[PDB]
Amino acid sequence: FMTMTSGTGLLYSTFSHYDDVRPGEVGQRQNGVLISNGQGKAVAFALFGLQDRGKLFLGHGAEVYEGQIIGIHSRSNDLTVNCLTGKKLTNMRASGADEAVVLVPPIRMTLEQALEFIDDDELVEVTPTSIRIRKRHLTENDRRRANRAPK
Amino acid sequence: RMKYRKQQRGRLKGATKGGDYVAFGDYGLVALEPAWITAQQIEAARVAMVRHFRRGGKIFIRIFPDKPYTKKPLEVRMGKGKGNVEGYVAVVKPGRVMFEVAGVTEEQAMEALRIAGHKLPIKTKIVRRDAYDEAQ
Amino acid sequence: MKVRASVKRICDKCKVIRRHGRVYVICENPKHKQRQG
Amino acid sequence: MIQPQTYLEVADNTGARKIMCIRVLKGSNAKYATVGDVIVASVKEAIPRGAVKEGDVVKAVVVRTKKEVKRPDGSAIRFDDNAAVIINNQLEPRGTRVFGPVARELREKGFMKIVSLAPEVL
RNA sequence: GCCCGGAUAGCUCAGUCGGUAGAGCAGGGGAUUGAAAAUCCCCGUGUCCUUGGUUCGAUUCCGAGUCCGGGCACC
RNA sequence: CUCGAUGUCGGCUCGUCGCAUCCUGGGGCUGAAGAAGGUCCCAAGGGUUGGGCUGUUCGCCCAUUAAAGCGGCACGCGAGCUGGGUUCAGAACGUCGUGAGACAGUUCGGUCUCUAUCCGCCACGGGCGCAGGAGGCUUGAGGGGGGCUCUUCCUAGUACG
RNA sequence: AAGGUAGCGAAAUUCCUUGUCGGGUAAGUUCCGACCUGCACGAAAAGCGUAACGACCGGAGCGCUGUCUCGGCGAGGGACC
RNA sequence: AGUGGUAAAGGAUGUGGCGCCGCGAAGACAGCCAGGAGGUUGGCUUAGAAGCAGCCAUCCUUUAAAGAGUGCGUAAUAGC
Repeated sequence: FMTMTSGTGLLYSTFSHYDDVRPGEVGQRQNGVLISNGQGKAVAFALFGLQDRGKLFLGHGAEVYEGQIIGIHSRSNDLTVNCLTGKKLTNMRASGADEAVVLVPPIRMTLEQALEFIDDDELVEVTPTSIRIRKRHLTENDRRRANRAPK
Repeated sequence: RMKYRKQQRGRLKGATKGGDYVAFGDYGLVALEPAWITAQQIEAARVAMVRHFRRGGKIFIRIFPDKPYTKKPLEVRMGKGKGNVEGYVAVVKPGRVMFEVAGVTEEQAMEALRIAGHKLPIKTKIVRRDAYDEAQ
Repeated sequence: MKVRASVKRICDKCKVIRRHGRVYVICENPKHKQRQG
Repeated sequence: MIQPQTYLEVADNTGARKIMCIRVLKGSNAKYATVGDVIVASVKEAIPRGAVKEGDVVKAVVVRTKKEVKRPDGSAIRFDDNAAVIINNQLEPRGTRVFGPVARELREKGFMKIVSLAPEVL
């Protein structure tokens, strides 16, 4: 709101009567959030594959855990990729060519730039030297337990 | 593709002209400068068309998955019984009567073909019914 | 934008510009910078 | 005077007034942990207690032995090789340390603290 | 890096030359006991992993993703 | 063509061209505010670090870096080195073989020569000449050398907001 | 014909192998230690171990040193007149 | 165009050539002028369609001859 009217715009609220939420979802945010599939570390060979499917958060060896988000999806759907692994080493044989994929970094921040990123249940787990963001339900299969939609 | 329950292993190689022409619905795709064409590629077109066409009212056919192409080995050195069966397809060479319907009613069908074959694999042309044909 | 090929105009009224054997499509939308020469 | 691989001396909150640097922190083409410079290293020598450890920081260049040639044709050499360990920013490591004065240092400047800190005889 | 593989309920797991979805254990209701184990009937829960194609309809036959799959590699 | 003979690896040292250019810039494009990315066309100019382990080039890892490219030339280089290498006999076992002997299973050692003739390159001179015989100062067509780049600070957080 | 015991194991036998853990280490397919699903160990061509002794072969680390960051000048011998 | 002086898929208001289409001097097209007409005003959605928000509508009067409105759009609407 403050970004629409540019400060010059105030308006609060309260309630008129306990409803039922209607039938539609009030977001729910676009571009699904990229979640992890287990604790470990960021693997160049792991974050390289599905990298064009949106943006990334952490880097490498960045070793996060389950439920922790590590970027946003190119669409609205949500997934739980994985990699460390990054695999695999190594040789011989043999050589010499070739290839040497790189990778872009954050994309990091802010807080302040990641908090409002949530929507359903992505507690922005913060620390006295770090700031993470995971879903109310780490385990993937666990999330489906609460959804479970109709009827 | 489909060249099911064949009978033999392999053909041979040549090419030059044949007997495709008619019409058969008025939505036609005719080859012109080819030879054999992957049963697959073929299905490709099949798809292309099928999908474009609001995805329903049927197209028809034309050639067949006809012969068995062999690159034999995998990349060895050469002297195998020339065995190995591997890619099956059409053998159409002089601008052939390739026939595809649907009920597009238009340059819509056009497009369908356009891509289907533009794709497929050769210098080719398309049209409709131009000089009927009388049989016994 | 460019491409050693393609170009079948676009911006609904995207222009087929003849310039130096330069198959260059000109429009009113950067999205169409069609340089295929 | 300089070195890449190095058994150097320090005297800050050192694990031991000694660490081995890899190289020079300057213009990508090291070859000189030089007087009044800033570079990279890990520990070589021991460390009673101390929050230091057997890790690696970077830091700034003190002494040398093979010509401290100054702008004012001030000249000197100490039969000693050592610098002060840094914490990120540069902000030095320890509370104090065993050594003293002379241009080159302060001159590099960024480390006044080192500056007033190591003053007197030694 | 080519080459196969598994993806099915709460967790471990099969499918006429498609058209139907299952035991097991968790599990709550019993039969049972003196009460309980064990055992025997019953409930329930179904994304049949995401796409594109074939068909009247595909969990299944095909295309792609998907953890997953055994393997390729002297100058 | 080559078996009247063409030294195969790895590395060294001196490298030379190439662009599908990595850092460089010039750029239109953005889902481009700024910044920063990312998306193609132009252009090789210079530039295009140390170690670790591995006989391995490839590779994975440490530390940076503007950056730490792909590759052409018998995977450049023995008439210029190196020679761990895989590849003469040993002996080793692990493995086949009735065993003789064997395994592109492996592991320990394992006698790389070179007085240049030619054209070629690096230099330095002797000629004979650019129609008087001379001492010395020039101008260059044309050819050669070097054209990189950091980070900080300057206008810097008013551009975007 | 029974079907490998005891000890022993990724080893002068593990190709999947830079196996996996651990240690060493800024980093290590290197070796030491573990594990042991032993591509293909085993007692008599010995098996596990075993001090002293090896121009044994391999892995650390202190010491020292133009050896290495290029080396730089120097003397003696040919090279050259 | 330097094609001469190797190349395909395929792309195109290239160049020139057909053998063809628009000419209501009831004087043409790009360039021009002005009006861009009243029922056109839900059908849902109307927070808005009252052509310029989505599931089709295919009628009428009426003259510059008539847009069941091809298009810049938000809150309909209002303007091009």
